Amino acid sequence: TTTLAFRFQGGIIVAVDSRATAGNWVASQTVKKVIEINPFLLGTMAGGAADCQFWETWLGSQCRLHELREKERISVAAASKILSNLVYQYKGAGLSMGTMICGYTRKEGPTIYYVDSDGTRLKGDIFCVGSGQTFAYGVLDSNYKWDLSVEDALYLGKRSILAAAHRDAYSGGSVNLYHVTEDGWIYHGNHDVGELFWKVKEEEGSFNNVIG
Amino acid sequence: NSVFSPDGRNFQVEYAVKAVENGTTSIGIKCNDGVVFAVEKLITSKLLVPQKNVKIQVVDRHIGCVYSGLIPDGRHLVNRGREEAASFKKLYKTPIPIPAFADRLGQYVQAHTLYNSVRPFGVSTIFGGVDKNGAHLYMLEPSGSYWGYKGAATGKGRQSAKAELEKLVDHHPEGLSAREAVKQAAKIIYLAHEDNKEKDFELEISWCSLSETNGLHKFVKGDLLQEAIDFAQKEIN
Amino acid sequence: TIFSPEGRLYQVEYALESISHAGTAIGIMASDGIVLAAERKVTSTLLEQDTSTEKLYKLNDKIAVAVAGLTADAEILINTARIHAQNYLKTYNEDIPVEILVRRLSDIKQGYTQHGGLRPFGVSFIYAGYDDRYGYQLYTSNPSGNYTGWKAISVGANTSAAQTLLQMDYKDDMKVDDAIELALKTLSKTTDSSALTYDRLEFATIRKGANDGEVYQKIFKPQEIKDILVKTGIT
Amino acid sequence: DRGVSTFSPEGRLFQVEYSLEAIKLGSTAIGIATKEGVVLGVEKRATSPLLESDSIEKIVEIDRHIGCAMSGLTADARSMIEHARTAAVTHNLYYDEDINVESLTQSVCDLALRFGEGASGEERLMSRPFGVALLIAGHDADDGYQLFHAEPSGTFYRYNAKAIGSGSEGAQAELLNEWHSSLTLKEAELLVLKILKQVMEEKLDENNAQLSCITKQDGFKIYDNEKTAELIKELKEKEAAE
Amino acid sequence: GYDRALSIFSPDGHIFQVEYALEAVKRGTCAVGVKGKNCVVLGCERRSTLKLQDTRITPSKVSKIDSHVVLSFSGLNADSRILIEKARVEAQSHRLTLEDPVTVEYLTRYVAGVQQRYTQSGGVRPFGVSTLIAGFDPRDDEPKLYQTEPSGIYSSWSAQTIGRNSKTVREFLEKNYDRKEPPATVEECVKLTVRSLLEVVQTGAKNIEITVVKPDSDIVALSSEEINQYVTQIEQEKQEQ
Amino acid sequence: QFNPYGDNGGTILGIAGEDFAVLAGDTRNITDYSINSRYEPKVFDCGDNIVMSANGFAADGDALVKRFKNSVKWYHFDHNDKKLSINSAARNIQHLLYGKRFFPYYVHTIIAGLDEDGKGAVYSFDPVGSYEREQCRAGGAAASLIMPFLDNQVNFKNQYEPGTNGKVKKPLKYLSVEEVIKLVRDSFTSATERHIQVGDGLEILIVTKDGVRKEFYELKRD
Amino acid sequence: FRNNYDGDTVTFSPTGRLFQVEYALEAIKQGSVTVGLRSNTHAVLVALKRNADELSSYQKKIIKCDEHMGLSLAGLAPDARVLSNYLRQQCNYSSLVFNRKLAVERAGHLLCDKAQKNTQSYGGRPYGVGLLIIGYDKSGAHLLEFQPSGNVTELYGTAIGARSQGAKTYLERTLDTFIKIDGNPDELIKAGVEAISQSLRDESLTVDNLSIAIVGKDTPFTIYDGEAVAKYI
Amino acid sequence: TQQPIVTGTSVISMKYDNGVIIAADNLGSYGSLLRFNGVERLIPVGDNTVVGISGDISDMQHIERLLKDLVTENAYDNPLADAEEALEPSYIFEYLATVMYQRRSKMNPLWNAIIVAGVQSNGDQFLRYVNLLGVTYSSPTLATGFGAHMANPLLRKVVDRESDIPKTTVQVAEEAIVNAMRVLYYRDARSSRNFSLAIIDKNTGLTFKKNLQVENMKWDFAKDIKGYGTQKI
Ligand SMILES: Cc1ccsc1CNC(=O)[C@H](CCc1ccccc1)NC(=O)[C@@H](NC(=O)c1ccc(OCc2ccccc2)cc1)[C@@H](C)O
Ligand SMILES: [Mg+2]
Ligand SMILES: [Mg+2]
Ligand SMILES: [Mg+2]
Ligand SMILES: [Mg+2]
Repeated sequence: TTTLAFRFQGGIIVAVDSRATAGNWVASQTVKKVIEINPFLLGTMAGGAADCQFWETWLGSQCRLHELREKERISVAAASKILSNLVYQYKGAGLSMGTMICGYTRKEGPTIYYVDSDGTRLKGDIFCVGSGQTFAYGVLDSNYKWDLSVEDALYLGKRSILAAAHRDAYSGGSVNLYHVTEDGWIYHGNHDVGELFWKVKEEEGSFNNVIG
Repeated sequence: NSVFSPDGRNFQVEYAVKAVENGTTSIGIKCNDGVVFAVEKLITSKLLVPQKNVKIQVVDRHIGCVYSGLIPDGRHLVNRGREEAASFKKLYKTPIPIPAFADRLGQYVQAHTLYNSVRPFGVSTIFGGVDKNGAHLYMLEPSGSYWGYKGAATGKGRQSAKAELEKLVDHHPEGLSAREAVKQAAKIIYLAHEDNKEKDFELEISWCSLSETNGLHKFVKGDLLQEAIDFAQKEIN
Repeated sequence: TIFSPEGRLYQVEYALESISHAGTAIGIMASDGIVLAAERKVTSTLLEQDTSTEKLYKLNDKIAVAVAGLTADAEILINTARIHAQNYLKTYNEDIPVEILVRRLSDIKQGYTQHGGLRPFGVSFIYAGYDDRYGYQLYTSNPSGNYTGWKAISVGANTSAAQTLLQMDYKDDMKVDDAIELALKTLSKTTDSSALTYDRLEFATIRKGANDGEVYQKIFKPQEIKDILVKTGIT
Repeated sequence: DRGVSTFSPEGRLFQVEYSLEAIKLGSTAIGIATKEGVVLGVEKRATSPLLESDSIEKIVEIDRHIGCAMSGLTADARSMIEHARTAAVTHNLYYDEDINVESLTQSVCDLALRFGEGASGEERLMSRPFGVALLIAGHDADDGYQLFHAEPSGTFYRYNAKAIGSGSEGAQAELLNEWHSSLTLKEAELLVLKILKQVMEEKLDENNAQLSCITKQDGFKIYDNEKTAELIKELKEKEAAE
Repeated sequence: GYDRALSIFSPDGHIFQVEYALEAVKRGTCAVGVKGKNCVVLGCERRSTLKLQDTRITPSKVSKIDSHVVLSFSGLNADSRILIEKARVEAQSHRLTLEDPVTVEYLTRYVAGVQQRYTQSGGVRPFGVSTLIAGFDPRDDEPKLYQTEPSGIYSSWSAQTIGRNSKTVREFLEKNYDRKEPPATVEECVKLTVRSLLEVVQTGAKNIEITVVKPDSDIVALSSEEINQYVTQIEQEKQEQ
Repeated sequence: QFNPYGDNGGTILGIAGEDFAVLAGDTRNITDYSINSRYEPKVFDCGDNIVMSANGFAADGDALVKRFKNSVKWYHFDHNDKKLSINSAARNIQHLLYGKRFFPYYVHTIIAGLDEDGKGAVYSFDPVGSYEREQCRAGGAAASLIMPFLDNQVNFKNQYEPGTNGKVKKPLKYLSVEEVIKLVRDSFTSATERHIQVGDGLEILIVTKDGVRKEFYELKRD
Repeated sequence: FRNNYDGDTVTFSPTGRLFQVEYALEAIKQGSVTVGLRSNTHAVLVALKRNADELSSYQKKIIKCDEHMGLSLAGLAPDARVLSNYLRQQCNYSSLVFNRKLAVERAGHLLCDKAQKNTQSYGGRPYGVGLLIIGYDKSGAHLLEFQPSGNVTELYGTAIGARSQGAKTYLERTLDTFIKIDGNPDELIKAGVEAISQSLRDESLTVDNLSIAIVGKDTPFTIYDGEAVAKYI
Repeated sequence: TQQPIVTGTSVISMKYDNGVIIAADNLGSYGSLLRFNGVERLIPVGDNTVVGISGDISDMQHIERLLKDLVTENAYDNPLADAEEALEPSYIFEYLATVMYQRRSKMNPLWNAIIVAGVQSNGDQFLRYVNLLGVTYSSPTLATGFGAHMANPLLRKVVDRESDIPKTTVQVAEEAIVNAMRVLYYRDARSSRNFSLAIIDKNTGLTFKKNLQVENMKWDFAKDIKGYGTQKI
């Protein structure tokens, strides 16, 4: 699994791969590793599939409950801390998740929280999580700039997953892309690594380790 | 309930007895190797299905119970009796002796006359069966009182039934067979019906005899039931 | 626990009614100490004066109470109060601030006022204490669970009378020796007995510890009361 | 005075009956169900001119497809809404769908039953029935727009229209005449607004009365003060011309 | 152990115990809250009966719940302590989990919920207390004032009063409070708050206490010398024709 | 030590058509190297036009199916006889599985039916409740054998247009129910040839707007 | 005699009577009429539904318990919900554990025992609802009458509710005819709809009045409401 | 956590045209000590069902008591206990399978392998297996332990699929069982010569044979076997 999220000039980019494994067996290439908690909130999934799916869906319920109770969208900080504190209650029981809770609110600005099953919760501008995290990090860090355009930042996200999908055996399938702004999240499409790799090699002149 | 009157009585228990007196008449007859139970079933309407509102209950395999009063209370008491009999068999392997079983019910019923939060049971229960050393018949009042019986009756027709029951003990001092007592049970129920004549009735008999049922509780049905009905109809006139 | 159509708590008012018959207890707070004086309920020659304390109890080294009401009820509350102080000491390595201890007790009393259908404690307290935030403090609490702070105060019998006399002669710059004098005078005037003799009194001070910088609780021995009853001029 | 769940000789539960009286004391609420939505309206009833009228919450959202109006001891309604909201959200968590309006109402009426101690069967964590009635209104795929009336007795009825509160007797017979199956949403908004004006002690404006609806398309919405004002204007002009 | 129901319905539809809890509030010392353009002021009366008190140590009526929200009350003094403590706990817990202080509405909704719960639980009696809760939401200049009662009902008020003779001061406040022209400053808001008490207090010495709240956790208590200056100026200015 | 788990073999396969779905599974149940039964069904009609298989440890499989069938029954009781849609069933099963997250049902579970718009649908779950909608999915023993075949012959993967220099793909057209059944039977004969736990019989459950249809085919018994 | 003796379900009257239980019985007579009857092949429930207003819905009187069992209610409706829930569970337990359809008679015994515990507990109250339970089991068609006292009796036919005495006299008269309506559902339903007529000071019974339920040999328990009952008026 | 102590070995069974046959030897082993020599491991329940149990004998005696407690309980308030509401083989099986599964799930199993054999009320043959894990399966032939490895292959030569069942006579099936028992005696070190066998026939009823023995054993050929390779004398 490779997942990333970064903050920049014009909001948040969120990008994930779509491969699921059991040992060396590739179980799925079409897995959805982003949950759309609401029009203004995304969550990413790394670690145990069930653990993330189940608890981040539950998170969405908890957030819906906040809105009905308080007549206002939940803050990123609070949504993250709910999932954070839940996970903490289960510490040492075997839960396995690496997660990013991403969104924009009026009061906070665009915000990313990293939350794992150890109970760690961090606010930051750049995060990569999963078996291919280091690969994504290598491209991301070297080409990142706050001032990047929306078009460019989306590409850097897309390109970083691809980097990781190429090197990490446990990442691959397709890249799923997301942009988060003032006004909320917009899907930026599914991108099969099958086609994407050859396109990127051709247009960019990168990946020379690759014969033919 | 937990209230003694100034003269040492328990008015609530005494009132519970009135609920018993109000009920259908039921009887039990002890024979030389078994026991017979019989009960009067008031036919409120032609809409009641014949033979299909069974009043007599079995506890374990060897015990029969009949009761007069608040029927639901009787069922509550039999449920408990069954738990109490299962528990006994679980620990001691042997099925519960009848005196042992009587006391189990006895203590349970008495307990319901100790606390202000509960009412006494609104039934008198006639019960018994065959154990390791003979046949046993018991009757248990709402107070928890119980003794052994040669014959027992309770409910609306209790007085005439007792009179008939007292007569049998005098004519047969040396025993009385299971096959005979089944007939006699039909008779006594018919005589006791005199009081509730405004409505029709249905007769239910059951027995537990060492030689006739192999010490197991069995309902009297078919040819044996009809023959007993005949005897009762023929001796009423 | 229930309310009356007036918005009063029957059982509390009746508990307070019970208290008005208990022996008067008096607290007076001076700048350099505190006085606690209380009258024992009409006794007998055969009562062991030396080994008796029915009205004055030590809570910790710096806090004490004068009791008015059911003694057995008070002993229950005192014992828990003693524990609460030791819990605080264990947790913070500081002696419990007087108000915190008073509030706690007052809350336990408020509890019986609001749930559980148990009778309230038939007890009123005068608290005398010192801490390094508010110095000398004097508090009162009753079966309702309300508590208030005072410069001088009384509980038990004739509080109406005792309070008017204290209001008259109390002045903020009093020394402890003057407060001792007032407390005894006030009791003598409000007693329902011929004379106020030593055998009918319990007396305690919380002073600035002879010569030190520390705080000392003096619970007066029977003989010491007889001495201070002459000094002030009542013999 | 003996017990809380005792039967009268007639065969009625004492405490349930008196809670129904408590509801008659409360503010008027009206619900009208059409084929273009359901309208819910209430009387705010400020007890003083210094009360900030818009802090009076008597119409609340339960889910996007379910809203409700209340009447009676309105504090008793807090935990009923908590339970309702939770039931809706939970149902969605377990089933990835909307809770049916009828099912949400039944759930709320089960909560209403839990007065007692345990009642030799389960457990009851409440000492008295609720002193509040609810008008539960919403949309689902099976039965479209619906209006239910949830009572502290644990029963609930579906209504084409219904009024609860102090004006409820006169308002109900008024609804008896005006309601037809062809009503538009705009017509229904007006009818609630008209019938409230009739039964209210004060003169109805955009401050002592509140309107809301639920449509399949836009969900449950509480109309704001500017919008209700324009519908009051429109009511006056419609009837002054009659 | 004891869960026997104390709060029940009357034939004419009232909950008797709640209604009597209000009677306890009726007889409690008066409290008042009025909100300015950029402040909220809280005044309370103190009884005359006993006057040999110690004001350094006696619990005052206006209590801080958090650094930006305060609570005053009328009714049973002991009951109020239970509400204030719970409210303080809830405030710290809200900061812990939501990472933000409570709004004044939230804190009111919480206190009113506790109040309501005591009207429908076996073996407990309702709170003989009504509250005024005042303050400023985090990062907000718009002032807040709410009122709760033993029933569990709550709502916001431009100005309000509770306790004995609250009828008289409410009558006074309805005449002298203009919604389009709310008290423009702290000074002129405090003055209106004192005037309203002077209808009932009849004295005003250390018998009136005033707490002022401002935006962003600025809550100050007023001293005797500062209140005196208000009392003196009011009766002198308003006397002639 | 006592091991609460065992492994009863078997393979299951689910393919979603356009207006139909199939869920198939072999009818052989095994323990180590012995055969227990040659015909023990593990695909079930659960009512409401949903078919289900929970393959792996049979005791955990039956317990789950039993419990879901029951969930369907109580859905009716509580929600005025509403049809449980496939997606709602999927979500429901997730909670049943995750409910035992710390003592899992040792099953790879698959359900099949028609979605809201009447399209064929297949959902597959891991042991602890992770789930996804899929066009097709094989599960159990011979999963590793069958899945790549399906990737190739159902989603036409790595198959390009003859002569387009490997750029234009074989268009992902929809398959008929006859064409799907063929692929199933062939997948299972191949699985029977190369996996010792697959054999004996093949039972297919077909789901259309008309209900649940059943089909059976003999397999090699060695 | 009636004075200090109806405070709770835990007090006997000097006559031997339990007044709370008799008062709970009076909630039935207040409730809307409902009828049940059976042949050898089928069992039928017919209920007159009551609306609280002209704009309201007619409230339901028939609850399904299993594929082979269901009941009609008369009295406190929320109580029927409590009792049918328990009955649904007992049916469910029997299927899951023993793979057995719960006998209609045992369902009777089970409801009786549950009702009883509320005629002997302090701080509880009796159930205030009457029930008519129909089912098809391994011994054919069955109909039961349940009273909140705990008394459950098996009948060929009965009615409970307001003015119910009319229908009960009718069925007692029609006995020999309807018992033999075998293999004909629509005729038995007709015999039940005609039976509920004898209990009307009310009026014509409309397509909203009316609620019918049937179970039998090859018919799972089904509920007919509105449009689907038109053909019986 | 637990481990079997006194054990019983295979239970073997098959269906024939009219009913089922089930057999099990009368031994209770204590490890490799053949400790008890008269143990009955076939349990008649009613007289349409035999339950055959292998594994831990203490747990077997527990299930025995459970099964007897089930006959008692079914007879309670049940006038059709010896008729239509008698315990069916499937009822008894589902109950045991529930118990078995709950026990494994509580991490405290009944250390057994159980085959429930009988004839249903409609005449259908019932044959199903459950074990300590709650695993269940059904087949024309079923056996536990060694029986699984040696009896099944021989019994399957007779009834190989469903269609073989109506072609198989009581005599043929009994013979196949009797022969399988001999084979098990030859090769199972935890087996006995003495065994019980039960036939449950839809016409005959329950025939229960005690004190059977393995007959016609081949041993003569042993006399010629010398050494382990090269030895001649
Ligand atoms: C984050 C996310 C969201 C959707 S897909 C995905 C990426 N994760 C993945 O692809 C992970 C990688 C492996 C892993 C890492 C960490 C922890 C567990 C497993 N895979 C998974 O989570 C996959 N599941 C599994 O790998 C799995 C394996 C065994 C298992 O329980 C069996 C058992 C064992 C003993 C006793 C009883 C029961 C449950 C799930 C699933 C997709 O089928
Ligand atoms: Mg890779
Ligand atoms: Mg008698
Ligand atoms: Mg759905
Ligand atoms: Mg193979």
